[PDB]
Amino acid sequence: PPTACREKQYLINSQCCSLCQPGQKLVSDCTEFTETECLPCGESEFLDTWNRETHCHQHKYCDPNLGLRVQQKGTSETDTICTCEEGWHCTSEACESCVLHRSCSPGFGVKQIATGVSDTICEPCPVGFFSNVSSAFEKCHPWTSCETGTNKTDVVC
Amino acid sequence: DIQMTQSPSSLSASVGDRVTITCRSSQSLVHSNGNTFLHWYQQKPGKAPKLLIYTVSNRFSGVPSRFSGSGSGTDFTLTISSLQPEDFATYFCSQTTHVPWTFGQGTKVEIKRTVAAPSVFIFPPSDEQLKSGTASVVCLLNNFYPREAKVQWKVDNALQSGNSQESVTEQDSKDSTYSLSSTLTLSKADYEKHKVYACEVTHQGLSSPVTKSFNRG
Amino acid sequence: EVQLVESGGGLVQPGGSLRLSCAASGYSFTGYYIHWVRQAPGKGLEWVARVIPNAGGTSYNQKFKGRFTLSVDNSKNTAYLQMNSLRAEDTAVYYCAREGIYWWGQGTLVTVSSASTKGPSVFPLAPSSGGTAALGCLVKDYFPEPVTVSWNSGALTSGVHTFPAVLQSSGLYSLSSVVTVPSSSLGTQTYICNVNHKPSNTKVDKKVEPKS
Repeated sequence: PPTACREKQYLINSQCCSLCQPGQKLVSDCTEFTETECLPCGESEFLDTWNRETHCHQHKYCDPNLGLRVQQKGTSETDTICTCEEGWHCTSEACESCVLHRSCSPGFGVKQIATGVSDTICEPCPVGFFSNVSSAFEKCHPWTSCETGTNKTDVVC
Repeated sequence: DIQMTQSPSSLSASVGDRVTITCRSSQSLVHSNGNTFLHWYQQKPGKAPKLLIYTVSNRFSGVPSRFSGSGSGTDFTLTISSLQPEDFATYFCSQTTHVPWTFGQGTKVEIKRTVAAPSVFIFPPSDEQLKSGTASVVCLLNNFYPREAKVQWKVDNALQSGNSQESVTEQDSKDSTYSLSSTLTLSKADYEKHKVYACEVTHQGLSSPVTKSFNRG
Repeated sequence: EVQLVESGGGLVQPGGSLRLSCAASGYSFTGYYIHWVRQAPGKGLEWVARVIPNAGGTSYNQKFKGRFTLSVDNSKNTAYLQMNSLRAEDTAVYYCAREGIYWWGQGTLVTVSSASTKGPSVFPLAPSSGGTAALGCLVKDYFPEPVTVSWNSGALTSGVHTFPAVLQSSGLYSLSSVVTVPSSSLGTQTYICNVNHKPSNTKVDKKVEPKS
């Protein structure tokens, strides 16, 4: 008689039956003549795996206390996806907390602009280039060329 | 719901010929226990569906061997190896792997044969009927092929409309022919005015439309 | 073997109720689902619902989840389909099937109409005046379906053509049954159509013979 079953199946009455696909919950056991019966998850609810659950799960709320907001509302196969506010980024890919974007200080400039999921990279302004302000947007400006200066100040011709 | 997509919708084939019908499932009909619960039926007008094949390929007890089912997964074929007159019917597949059970849209199979002209017969109304005040005239086209024929109704050489109805039989299990009745309904009032009642029957097997008529008396 | 008898059908008006029965034998009743399936005139089968009598489940097609109720009496190895708020598109043959069993019984016809039970008039279709002659009966003004016609009590079958019923503007049905026979046998042999309309319980045997 059967011991294990394959993926997306479960053993019941000495026989393999189908698990319910993502998006649906178990409602009635299979028989020897009929396969497992399932029902799509209702509004606000979801199930993201092949499963034998009789109830779906509630969509997570995006915690405002961590500067978090709904980005994509949850489907029946997918949880709520959160993100941060304008001007903040998620600490991780998984977006568990929100942090203000780094400003590149005087003598530095943005090598990379801040995204919504990662942070500003800064570079020290090399020879030939300068910056005099802290900004999460602004890059290193080049020196006025002398066909009519520091990592901070513009040269005077 | 699993969608079954059956094809063809209609076919006509000569006695002895192979006939092929397809069902497709929108997803696999294989149970986790290995059984594939797809089934084929034949259904004759006015009768319940007769099982031909169960679980894809197992021919049912008593079913002739010319019926056979093949396929797997989402792709199934019903074959009639050698069509016979008695095989006129609507054929259709069934999935019972999942609830709801769902079914193919069916395939109407019809036997093709040589042309056969109708014998015509006209039937004056009963006097019994005339008492009720209504008067049904009847035309009968007998054992013709093909199914396309025209019945023209005439009252004093004057042609009718809106009043007559038609009916047609299943193809015959032996002849492979059709039969047509054409009830031209009237009232006693309107009936006893006019004198000649006539039936003009036009069909490919008659060179020139044939007429049958009576006169009330 | 395993046998399931459908029972209960007939003519009921829009908004009426009706409980069909499925009486089962030849198998252990409590271990298997009975399903109900229906077939509207001219259309395909449509799955209605199932129930398993271990009291351990019932499944309904979305379409019928309000109005229909499955039900079981173990003492009588019977399952029941209760249909409510009936509508004209619920007119169908209702069949009945045990999971695992792929053959169909005769079912039980349910008709849903405003109209009422009336039996038919059986007028004749007298043979006109050696070769072939045609005679028959006309079965006019009846409701609901069905009606049967047999000739000479089943004795006569070759050459018979009982046409399908036809709905008249009247809202009433009318079918002819005819037979072709030797013209020789006119008067030498007797012709009786047996019309039978179980809805209205009208039985009519009618002799048909040449008009004089």
